[PDB]
Amino acid sequence: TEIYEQAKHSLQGEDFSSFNYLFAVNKLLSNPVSYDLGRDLIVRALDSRERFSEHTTILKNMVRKSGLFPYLKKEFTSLTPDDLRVLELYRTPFSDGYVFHSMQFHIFDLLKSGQNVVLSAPTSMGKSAIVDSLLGMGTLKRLVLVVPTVALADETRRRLQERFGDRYQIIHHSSQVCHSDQAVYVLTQERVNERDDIVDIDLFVIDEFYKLADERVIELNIALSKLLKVSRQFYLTGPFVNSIRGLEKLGYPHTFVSTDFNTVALDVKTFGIKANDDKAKLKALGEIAHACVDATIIYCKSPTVAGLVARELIRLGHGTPTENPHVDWVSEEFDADWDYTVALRNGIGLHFGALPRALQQYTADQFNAGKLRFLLCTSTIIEGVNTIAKNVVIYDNRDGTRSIDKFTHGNIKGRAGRMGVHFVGKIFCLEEIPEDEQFEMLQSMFEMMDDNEFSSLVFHWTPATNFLKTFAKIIARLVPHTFSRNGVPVKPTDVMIAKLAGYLSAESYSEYLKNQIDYARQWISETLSIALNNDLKLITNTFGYTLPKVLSLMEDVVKHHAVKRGIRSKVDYTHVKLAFESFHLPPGVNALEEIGIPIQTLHRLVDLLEFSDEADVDELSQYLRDTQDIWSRSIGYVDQMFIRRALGIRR
Amino acid sequence: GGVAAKHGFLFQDCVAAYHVTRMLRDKTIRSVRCEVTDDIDIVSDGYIDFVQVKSTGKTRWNISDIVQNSKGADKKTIPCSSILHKSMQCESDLSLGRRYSIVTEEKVNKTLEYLTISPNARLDKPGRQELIDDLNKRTDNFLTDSGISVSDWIDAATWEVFSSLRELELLGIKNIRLASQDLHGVILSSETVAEDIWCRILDTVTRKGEHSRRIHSADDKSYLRPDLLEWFKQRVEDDQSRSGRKIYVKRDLPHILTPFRAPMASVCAKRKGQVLHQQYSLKKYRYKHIADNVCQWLDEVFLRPKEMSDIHKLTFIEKRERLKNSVFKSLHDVSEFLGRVLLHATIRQHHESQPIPCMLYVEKAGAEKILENVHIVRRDPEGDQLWIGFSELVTDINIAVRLPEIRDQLYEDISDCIDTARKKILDIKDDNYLLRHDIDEILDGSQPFDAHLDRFTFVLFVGYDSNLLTEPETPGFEDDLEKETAVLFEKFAADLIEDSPFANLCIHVFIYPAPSLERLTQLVDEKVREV
Repeated sequence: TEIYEQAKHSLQGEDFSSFNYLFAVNKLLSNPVSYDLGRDLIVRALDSRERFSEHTTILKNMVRKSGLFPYLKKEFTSLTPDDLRVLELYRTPFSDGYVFHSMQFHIFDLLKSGQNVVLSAPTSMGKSAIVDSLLGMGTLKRLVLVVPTVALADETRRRLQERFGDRYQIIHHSSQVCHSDQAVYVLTQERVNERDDIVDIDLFVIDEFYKLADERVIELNIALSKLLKVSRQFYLTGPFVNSIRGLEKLGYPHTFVSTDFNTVALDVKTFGIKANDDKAKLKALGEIAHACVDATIIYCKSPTVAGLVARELIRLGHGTPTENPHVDWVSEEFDADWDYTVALRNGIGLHFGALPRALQQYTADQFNAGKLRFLLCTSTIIEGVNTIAKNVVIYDNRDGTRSIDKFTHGNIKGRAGRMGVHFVGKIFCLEEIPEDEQFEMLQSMFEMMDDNEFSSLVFHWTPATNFLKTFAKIIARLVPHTFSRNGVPVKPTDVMIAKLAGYLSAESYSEYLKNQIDYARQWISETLSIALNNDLKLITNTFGYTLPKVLSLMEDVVKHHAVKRGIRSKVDYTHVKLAFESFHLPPGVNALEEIGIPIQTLHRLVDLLEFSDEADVDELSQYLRDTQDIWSRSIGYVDQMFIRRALGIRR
Repeated sequence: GGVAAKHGFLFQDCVAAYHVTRMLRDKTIRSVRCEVTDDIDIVSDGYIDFVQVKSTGKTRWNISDIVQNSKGADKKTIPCSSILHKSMQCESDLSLGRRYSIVTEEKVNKTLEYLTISPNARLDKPGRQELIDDLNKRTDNFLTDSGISVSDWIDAATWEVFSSLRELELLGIKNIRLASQDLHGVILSSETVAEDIWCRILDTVTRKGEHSRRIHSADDKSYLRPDLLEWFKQRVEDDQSRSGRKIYVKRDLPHILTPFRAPMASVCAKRKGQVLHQQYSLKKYRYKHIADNVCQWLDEVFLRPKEMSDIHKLTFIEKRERLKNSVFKSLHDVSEFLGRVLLHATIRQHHESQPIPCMLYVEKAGAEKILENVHIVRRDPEGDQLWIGFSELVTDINIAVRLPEIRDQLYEDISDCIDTARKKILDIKDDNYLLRHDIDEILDGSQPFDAHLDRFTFVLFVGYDSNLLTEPETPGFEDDLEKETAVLFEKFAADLIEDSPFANLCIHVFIYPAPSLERLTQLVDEKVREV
C-alpha cells in the first residue's frame, strides 16, 4: 500500500517520473494481494497517456499482466504477436472485435460448462460480453434475460438484434409469440410473470438482484421461483452474495464466484453534509460545479431534485444555452418552464425514469456525443449512456426507506462502471460514504354495496352515467398507494373523478396533457415542474398497467354478483379496458411507445396511416418501415427524427 | 459465527486462521509463528507483527484494562505484566521492524480510540499526545531492555476490532477463494469446499485433527509459506478432481536441438561456448523434426502461465476454432520467433533446474528499453544469477565478420544494463517466484555494483547457415566444424585478453550451424499456419 500510495499521489506532483510509477505498478502486480492495486494504477496510466508517451511498451506489458485485455486491444495500436495471440485466446465466440477480461473469461468458462454461476458483486466489468458469448456459442436455444427497467429491456433488445439478428427471435412484448426454436426472452420481472410461454428455458440471466437482498421484491422473487422451476441453469450477477445459501438446499448447486477484478479507478471526495441541509448542499453543488469541467453525471433521489439542481446550475452560468428543433418540440408539446425544457435549453440533461422514452433516448445520445455537460440521472443504471463520463456527483446518497446507501465503498467502483466512467473518475459525494391478497377483497366490498348502485358496474361497450364516482371509490380502496404516489389524495373521492373525466372526454393525448397543465397552473396558484412529472407517471404507469388491471379484475367479480342478484345484463369492457390500455390509439399501436416513438407522434401516425387492429409490435414496426415514404413526406421533422431513432432506420 | 461456531472454535483460532490465509495470499509474508492461538508472530519480509487476541466482557475496552496488571499468580500480581507490558515485551532475534496489534471482539473506548485508526492515517488526527502521557504515567515511564518506550509502542499499534466471528470467517474464506483464483486459475466448485479448507486450516492451527489433513511444519509452533502453499495446491487439485475438471499440468516440452560435444570455454572461465548441432536421419536432415518441435513452443515463449492455464480451460473444439488466423504477419516476424525460441529452449536444456523466464525494462536517456528472453537461475550455494538473453539468426553476411558486430551491440546493451543508478523493472512472469534481496538489491539501483558482475550473465544465441552443412549429409560433418566453431568462439576473446571493457562479465555463446536457416523459417511459417 505504501508503494501504491506513493505512486498514486505522485501522479499530480511536479517531480513525476513515469518509470518509477511503472516500477511501482509492476511491484504491485507481482504480489497477488496487491494485484488489484497495480491494476488500479494501470487504469490511471491509461487516463494520462500524455505522461506515458515515452514508456509505452512497459505500460502495455503491465496492461497485459494485469488482465485488462479489452484495454490492451483498444488503447494500444502497435501489438506484438504475443499480445495478439493472448487476445485471440480471450476473443469472444460471438464476434472477432471483442475480447474477455480475465475474470470474465473465468466466469464464461464456468457458465459454458453447464454450471450455475453466482457473482459476488455487480462489477465494473460489463457482463454484456458474457451474455453475448453465451448467445454466440450456438448451444442454448431458449433464454430469459431479466432486466429491471423497460428502457433497459429495449436497449438490450436493440443490442441483441444488431448481432444474432436472424439466429435468435427476441420476445420483449406480450403481443409477440414464440415461432422459432431459438428465442431470447428479454423481459422484466412483471413481464416474466405475465408471459405464459416460459418453458424449457436453458439459462436465465438476472442482474440487479439487490431487491432480494415494494413493487420490485415480490415480483422478482416470483420470477426467480418460476425460472428456477422451469429452467436448468442460472447466472446471477447481483447482491445476496455474502456466501449465498438457500439455493443449494433447493436443489440448485451453484458455483458462487468471489472476484477482485476492478477496471475503474476512482478519486472519492466527500463532504459529510446531511440530507436535510438543502442550502449547504446547494452551496456545495455550486463549489463542485465550479470544480467539475468534464462530463458530469449527477445522481438525484427524485426528478424534482434534479430540476432544482439544474435550475441552480444555470443560475451560476454553468452550461451553454442553445436552441434546436427538439427544444421547440418539447416546449410546444409539454410546457415552457418544465424542468426538462429549461435544462435542455441551457445544456442540462434530465434523465429520470418517468421521462418519455423518446426524450430518454435523446438525452442519452446527447450526453454520449459530449454535447451535454450535466446529466442528472435519478437511477444508477442510465439506459443508453456509454463510457464517456469523468465526474460523478452524488447529490443524494441516503435515499431513505430502509435503503442503507448507494456507493458503499464496495459498490462505488461497480456502480461507477455501470454509469460508464472513462478509467479515472472523480466521485464528489455530498453526504458521507458508508460501508455495508389481490383477487378477493373487491367482492367483500361489493357485498355491502346494494342493488340500487349495482347498475353502475354492469356495462357493455359504451359506459353509463355516474360511473366516474363508483370507479374512483373502487380505485381509492384497491390501489390507494398507486394514486397517492402521484400527488392525487385518496380522500376526498373527487380528484380521481376529475382525472377520469379528463381522460374520457379527451380525444388525443396531447390535448389531455395541455388541459392537465392548464389546470395544474391553477392548482399551484392556490409548481408546474412537479405536475408534469406526476402526470406522465400517472398516464404511463397507473392509467396504463395498474388501473386496466383492476378494471379487468372487477369483471369476474361482478359476474358472480350479477348472477346472484338476477341481473341478466351483459358484462364486457373491451370498449373501455382496451381504450384505456391503447392510450387513445388502436390497441396495439401504443406498444411502440416503449420502442421510443412519442405518443403525440403516434397520434399523427395513426391519422396519416391505417393500422392493423390485431398486429403485434413486429408487424407494426415492419409496417412503419415499409410505408416510410407515406409519412416521411407529410410529418414533422422532429417526429420523423424520433421515429427513425426508435425504429433504427438509417436516414 | 459461521462454520467455526458449528465446529466449536474460538476467536483466537479464527484470527490465526485469517492470518495464515493472509500469508496464503500475501507474497511478502514469510511465516506465521503460532505457539498459542492468541500470540501470533507473523514474520513478513522486513517486518514482524506481534498479534495478541484479547477480550473483556463488561461493555468495552477502557484504558484501565489495557494497563491493568495481570494477576497470574496465587493471590499475587506480577509487576510489569499487563496487556500493554506483554505487548511491548515481545522479543525478536531478527532485526526486523516491530509492529504490534491487539485484536478484540469487543469495541474500544474513547480513550483508546486513537489506536483503532491505521498508523498510515494518523498524521493530522488527534488523540496521540495525551494518550501517550497517560500511558506513561500509568506505567511509570516504562523503558524495556531493548529501549522501547511507550511512545514507540504507540507509533506501531493497530488495534483491530472485529464485529463477530462470522465476519472474520468471511474475510478468511474470501482470502481462500481469491488465493485459489490467482494462484491456480481455478474457481472453487462450491462454498462447501472453501468452508472445508477454512476448517482444515483451523484444525491445523489448533491441532485438533489428524496429521495427514494438516499443514506440514518442520518444527511445531511455526508455519512457513511454502508448506501452506503446497497444502493449498493439494486442496485445489482435490477440488478439480472431485469437480470433474482435469488438473492442469505443464506438458513435458520437447527437447529442441541436442548439445554438441563437451563444452568449450576460455582459460579465465568468463566466456562460454556450446554448439547445438542436429543429427541427420538416414542421409537427410531433419528439418521437419526441428520445425514441428519448435512450434510446440508456441505457448511457453509467447504466453504466461496464468493465461496458459486458461488455454487448458478451453475445450478441444474452442481451442481448434479460435486461433484459425495466423498471428504472424511477415517472415521477418516468424524469424524473430524462431530465433528467440531456440534460445529460450537452449537455456532450459543447459540448466538442470528449470530457469524462471522473465523480462527486463531499463531506461536509456529517458526512453524505454525492453529486454525479452531473461531468466533467473537458482544457484543456491551462490545466489540467484540473472541470465539476459539475446537472439540472432544471421542469413545475409558471413558469421565471421558479423560476430564482432553482435558482440559490440551486446557490449552497448550491457553498458546500458549494469552501468546505471536508476531502477530497473523485472517482470518475473512466473507468478510463483519469490524475489529475494540478492537480485532486488541490483534492481533498485540504489547501490553501486559490489562485485555484482557475478550475479549478471549475458547469453547470446547465434544461428547461421554454415558452409559445411549442406542438403547432402557429406559424411564427416565434424572435426572441421569443431575447429570452425572454435575459431568462431575465439571472437569472444580479443577484448578479454587485450583489455577489460567488460572482461569481468561471464558471457555465454550458443552458436548453432544449420544448412539453411531460411528453409527452417519457411517450414515453421508453414507449420504455424496449420494451427
